[PDB]
Amino acid sequence: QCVNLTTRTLLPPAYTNSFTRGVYYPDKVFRSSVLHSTQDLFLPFFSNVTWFHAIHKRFDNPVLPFNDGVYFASTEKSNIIRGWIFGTTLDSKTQSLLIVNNATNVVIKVCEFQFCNDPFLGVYMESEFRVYSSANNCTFEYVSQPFLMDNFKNLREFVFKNIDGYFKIYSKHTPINLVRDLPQGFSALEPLVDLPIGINITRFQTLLALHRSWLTPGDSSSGWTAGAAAYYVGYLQPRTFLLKYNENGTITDAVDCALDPLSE
Amino acid sequence: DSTECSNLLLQYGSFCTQLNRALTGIAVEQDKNTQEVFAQVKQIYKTPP
Amino acid sequence: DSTECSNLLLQYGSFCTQLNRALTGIAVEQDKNTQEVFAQVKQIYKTPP
Amino acid sequence: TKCTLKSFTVEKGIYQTSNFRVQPTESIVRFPNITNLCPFGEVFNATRFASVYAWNRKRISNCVADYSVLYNSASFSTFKCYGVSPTKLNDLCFTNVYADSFVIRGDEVRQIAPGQTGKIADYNYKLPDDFTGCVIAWNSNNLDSKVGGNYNYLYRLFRKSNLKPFERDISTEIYQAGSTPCNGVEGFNCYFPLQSYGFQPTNGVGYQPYRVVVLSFELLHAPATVCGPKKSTNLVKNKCVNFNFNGLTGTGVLTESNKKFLPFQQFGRDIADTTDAVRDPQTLEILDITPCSFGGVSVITPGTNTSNEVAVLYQDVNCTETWRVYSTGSNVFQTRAGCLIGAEHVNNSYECDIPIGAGICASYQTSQSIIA
Amino acid sequence: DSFVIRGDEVRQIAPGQTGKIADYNYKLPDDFTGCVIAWNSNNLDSKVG
Amino acid sequence: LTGTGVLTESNKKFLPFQQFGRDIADTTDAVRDPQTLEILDITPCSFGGV
Amino acid sequence: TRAGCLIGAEHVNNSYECDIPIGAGICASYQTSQSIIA
Amino acid sequence: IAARDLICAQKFNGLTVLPPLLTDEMIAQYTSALLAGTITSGWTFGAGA
Amino acid sequence: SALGKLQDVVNQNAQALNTLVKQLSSNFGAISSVLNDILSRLDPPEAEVQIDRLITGRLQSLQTYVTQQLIRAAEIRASANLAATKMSECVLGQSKRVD
Amino acid sequence: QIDRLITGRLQSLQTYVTQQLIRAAEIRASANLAATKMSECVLGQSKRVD
Ligand SMILES: *[C@@H]1O[C@H](CO)[C@@H](O[C@@H]2O[C@H](CO)[C@@H](O)[C@H](O)[C@H]2NC(C)=O)[C@H](O)[C@H]1NC(C)=O
Ligand SMILES: CCCCCCCCCCCCCCCCCC(=O)O
Ligand SMILES: *[C@@H]1O[C@H](CO)[C@@H](O)[C@H](O)[C@H]1NC(C)=O
Ligand SMILES: *[C@@H]1O[C@H](CO)[C@@H](O)[C@H](O)[C@H]1NC(C)=O
Ligand SMILES: *[C@@H]1O[C@H](CO)[C@@H](O)[C@H](O)[C@H]1NC(C)=O
Ligand SMILES: *[C@@H]1O[C@H](CO)[C@@H](O)[C@H](O)[C@H]1NC(C)=O
Ligand SMILES: *[C@@H]1O[C@H](CO)[C@@H](O)[C@H](O)[C@H]1NC(C)=O
Ligand SMILES: *[C@@H]1O[C@H](CO)[C@@H](O)[C@H](O)[C@H]1NC(C)=O
Ligand SMILES: *[C@@H]1O[C@H](CO)[C@@H](O)[C@H](O)[C@H]1NC(C)=O
Ligand SMILES: *[C@@H]1O[C@H](CO)[C@@H](O)[C@H](O)[C@H]1NC(C)=O
Ligand SMILES: *[C@@H]1O[C@H](CO)[C@@H](O)[C@H](O)[C@H]1NC(C)=O
Ligand SMILES: *[C@@H]1O[C@H](CO)[C@@H](O)[C@H](O)[C@H]1NC(C)=O
Ligand SMILES: *[C@@H]1O[C@H](CO)[C@@H](O)[C@H](O)[C@H]1NC(C)=O
Ligand SMILES: *[C@@H]1O[C@H](CO)[C@@H](O)[C@H](O)[C@H]1NC(C)=O
Repeated sequence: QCVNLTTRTLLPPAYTNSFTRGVYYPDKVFRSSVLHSTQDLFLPFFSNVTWFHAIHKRFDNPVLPFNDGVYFASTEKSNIIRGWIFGTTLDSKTQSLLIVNNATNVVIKVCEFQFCNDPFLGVYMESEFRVYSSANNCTFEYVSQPFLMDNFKNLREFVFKNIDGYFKIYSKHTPINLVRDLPQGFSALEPLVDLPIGINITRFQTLLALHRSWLTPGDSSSGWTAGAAAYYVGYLQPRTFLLKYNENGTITDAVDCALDPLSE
Repeated sequence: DSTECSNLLLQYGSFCTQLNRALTGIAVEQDKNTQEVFAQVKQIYKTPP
Repeated sequence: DSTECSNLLLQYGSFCTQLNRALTGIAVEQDKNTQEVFAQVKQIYKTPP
Repeated sequence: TKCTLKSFTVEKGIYQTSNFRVQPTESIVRFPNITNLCPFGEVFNATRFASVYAWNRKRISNCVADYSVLYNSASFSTFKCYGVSPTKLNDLCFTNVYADSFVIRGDEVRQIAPGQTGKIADYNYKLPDDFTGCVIAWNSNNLDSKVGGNYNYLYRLFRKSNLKPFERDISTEIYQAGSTPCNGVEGFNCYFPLQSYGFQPTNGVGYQPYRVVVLSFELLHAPATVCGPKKSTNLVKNKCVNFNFNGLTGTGVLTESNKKFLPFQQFGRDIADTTDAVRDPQTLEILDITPCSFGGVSVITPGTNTSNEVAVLYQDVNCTETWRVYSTGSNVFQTRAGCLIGAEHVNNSYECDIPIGAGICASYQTSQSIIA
Repeated sequence: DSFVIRGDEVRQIAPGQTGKIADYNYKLPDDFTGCVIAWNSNNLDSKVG
Repeated sequence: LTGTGVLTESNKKFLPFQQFGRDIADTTDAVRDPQTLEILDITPCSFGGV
Repeated sequence: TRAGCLIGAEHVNNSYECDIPIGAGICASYQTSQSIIA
Repeated sequence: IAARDLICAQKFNGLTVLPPLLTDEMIAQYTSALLAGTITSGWTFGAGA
Repeated sequence: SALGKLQDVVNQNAQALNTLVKQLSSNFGAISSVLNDILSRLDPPEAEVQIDRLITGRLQSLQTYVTQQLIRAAEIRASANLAATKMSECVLGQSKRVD
Repeated sequence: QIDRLITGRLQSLQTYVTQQLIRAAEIRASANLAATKMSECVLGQSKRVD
């Protein structure tokens, strides 16, 4: 079950700035032509976010912290990213959350998983489902429409929070044509679900699919290739935001009060 | 230096903004008073030696 | 448009009466100011053709 | 005005009275058309409840909440509702209802509340301080007790740290209570965190089992998939009413709106915190709520030691256009300040005796009458 | 005001409560001035069978 | 006694029965370290107009 | 400045009428690649 | 020195005293100009040149 | 901006009224600022405290607005008395007073 | 408790601001009188008595 993809291609982590991104509707209320000041876990403006690549032989799916929240943005064109994994130790000793996506559906579980180091999915093109070697004490299950739907054209932005015992996800899909990094601009994330997983989360990891079509050797850390793909991770902090609203009810603008004295 | 009290005050409301508006008006009024009293002449005349 | 809050306010007391007294005094003062400034002459003089 | 001045005599002048009120005539209710009843039996009348350390959470949706069905079946020793009054549960609709069920001993029921401490609260089941919901409990000695002991119910006894609200810890790892590490094996100063409740019919009320159900929900601010037994009525528009949209009472006029609400949005608010819009659950159409009271009212009277007839100035009314007036009169005069009723226009011009408004002054003259 | 109920229902004897007793048998006003007293009577109001 | 501030040595002399110290307001401007039995001065960290 | 340290503005030895009343005797303005001056 | 100095206490609690827009030396310059004008020219400098 | 004083007067009045309207979104230590959520969720006796909190806060807001209006009215009265003096002494006569 | 203290301290600040506004009105009256005196006595000769 465990194919260690220990291809050794060391590249330094690349950092980028998030101009104005990660803004989400704090509440399920309608407001129009009004400026509203709210305090919630937001991604600070012009924040130093990490950059990860999956281009060839570079694969980036390390374990990352979940301090208070995550702004996950993926510029993709092949649905290589299929979901994420959340947990503390990512082993059978503790419960963990798994979000994965089959074509036209989603699988969510909060069940003791002995996650497989270098977890992944595969493309030939269903292929492989090597993510966990075990599932025990399985408590929560849920299925819904795909969270991820269809060079680097679509920008899937996700915000994850683990308030008290509810896992909240805010998502948005924005088509673009930029191929280098985040498109400077604006877009608000609407709420998607509020999962009552009721677990403890401190670390998370991303699940990327691999392509093995032209030739298939012993499927070790070899005979695999990842299409061009990258994702950006930003950590939210308690911040006070001034949100603008238009006639329709969309935000369209915001201000980070603590960014600098001018914004304050 | 308390986060909890500050986050409560945000809910209690924004009266401090208008307090500061009043104080700023007072300060600008003081500057205007000084200008009106003393700055009655723009030409600066020097006493002859 | 709440009966309960109004019936509570009746108990809380009558400070709004004095608020309105102050505002009415302000309004009458504004009218008096206008009269004092402009209505300095009762005879209305017409400019000659 | 006389009540406002706290006197029976009004000196000559003009006074400002309360703004024009219109009292509502109808009282409508609009709940989603739901016929199914909530799974009261499966939550309260189900055998084989879960242990506190692995408390089960059940989602509840698309059901009417008529708790009167429980009166004949079971009686609850404890029933506390936080963030809502029990009397109003029949007039409310709930957004995200979750039923958390488990079994504990009577001594530990008090621990099921915000701010408490103990083994249950700290290690097994913790409630948030800002908790909206209700807590229910009832003895189950006749059910969860057996001769010789029932050890199927367990509770976490040792943990490295206190739990966070609505957090479940099913981990079964040997607790290290000392500096010496023990790896997956029980030993001196090392304990198995889980322990079994000793439930017997003979033991006291304190150690007797208690089946606890915790209902967590949000009131308003979002679509309400669960509703009470109150009955909906027909829709009324362009008329002051006492509405109830998914438990949100109020008073105002309802009209069609051009606003577009996203699927997750039910209510709408203005610069203030006030529901200026709402979505009808049955018709899925947007409505605009507008207060019914609007317009200043001023009273023109002489000293009342001279005459008891008065004139009323209705600001924000254009009679030149069922006017928003208390009582219509034969003499109506329109002014830039507003419609004047009870005073007759005279084409003459005198000094101001009563300063009505823009350029209008009233007086008492001539069968005397009020003039403008 | 005297009557007999079961222990589970004593909590219902208070303003703002709900249940069969409060809703159908005996209801107290919200603005209630007074005292509520209760004591077990199993030895008196109980019989074999 | 929680709080937030800077801690520095103090010339204040505390009697045996005194642990904390206060200012014109009701605010702990001084404290005694239980382990070292030395006086400390608590000063707010936020200071200066912008 | 006697009011305090000013950052983001360059001192100019010239003297103009007050456009922005910073403090004691210091006034700022926007002038000239434009920049803020004190 | 905060509990001792009053300004430090006022300033650790959010209260600050802003500096005036005119220094004492500049006000003295204005006054000296006025004195020179009224001495050399009289009341003419207040009506023009 | 020839007429800055008059426009500032108008803006001050409008801003005061708008601030008074927007201070109705303040919870004043209560559970909400809507007065309908409180009544719907809570029974009268438990809602009395919240409604009293909101009443106290809004009364304080109104009193503050009234006091500010009184002070501004005093300033405007001073200006109007000066204007009347100027009309009388400059328009209806020739003034030897300087400036 | 924190709401009580917030309300009290807000009331204190509002009272201070109101007193400052009234004193500023008085000072403005004094300053206008001083400007009138400069203009009429320094920049001219005043026939007004006292
Ligand atoms: C959630 O899990 C984290 C660990 O993933 C817990 O934090 C650890 O706590 C232990 C002691 O209990 C320490 O030895 C570790 O150093 C901590 N790790 C980190 C990263 O802080 C945390 O306590 C757990 N939360 C709860 C509520 O139990
Ligand atoms: C079973 C799931 C129902 C959930 C409906 C939403 C919650 C609405 C409140 C219901 C509370 C019922 C508690 C029991 C009522 C009192 C009964 C009694 O005192 O005998
Ligand atoms: C290699 O794979 C095996 C699968 O049996 C696993 O036990 C081991 O930890 C892996 N090692 C690394 C470095 O990934
Ligand atoms: C992000 O952090 C790295 C290392 O701390 C730093 O070199 C880089 O300059 C930062 N980002 C920007 C935009 O400066
Ligand atoms: C494929 O999707 C179906 C439902 O759409 C799901 O039941 C199934 O588990 C998915 N397959 C995989 C391998 O995830
Ligand atoms: C989890 O599963 C294991 C393996 O069957 C079992 O031994 C353990 O009791 C389970 N834990 C539960 C049900 O809490
Ligand atoms: C607001 O909605 C209307 C449709 O009702 C649309 O025509 C208009 O473009 C929207 N406003 C903006 C700024 O997009
Ligand atoms: C459900 O209630 C009925 C009577 O109301 C009772 O006979 C039955 O035993 C209950 N169900 C269970 C599982 O106890
Ligand atoms: C029931 O409500 C739905 C909307 O939820 C509506 O489409 C349908 O017409 C309603 N049916 C009746 C009989 O009112
Ligand atoms: C006012 O009332 C007194 C007492 O009734 C009466 O004597 C007097 O004539 C009245 N004045 C007028 C103008 O009617
Ligand atoms: C009142 O309405 C009429 C039309 O019905 C219009 O001609 C007139 O100007 C209006 N007057 C005012 C004061 O609005
Ligand atoms: C008064 O003026 C109205 C028109 O404003 C006219 O209809 C009426 O005949 C006039 N009456 C007298 C007595 O002049
Ligand atoms: C323990 O505290 C005392 C003061 O109470 C101190 O004198 C001693 O040095 C401390 N010992 C250690 C090991 O910290
Ligand atoms: C401006 O004055 C400073 C000293 O205050 C001097 O160092 C500098 O050379 C001067 N520059 C010019 C252009 O006069």
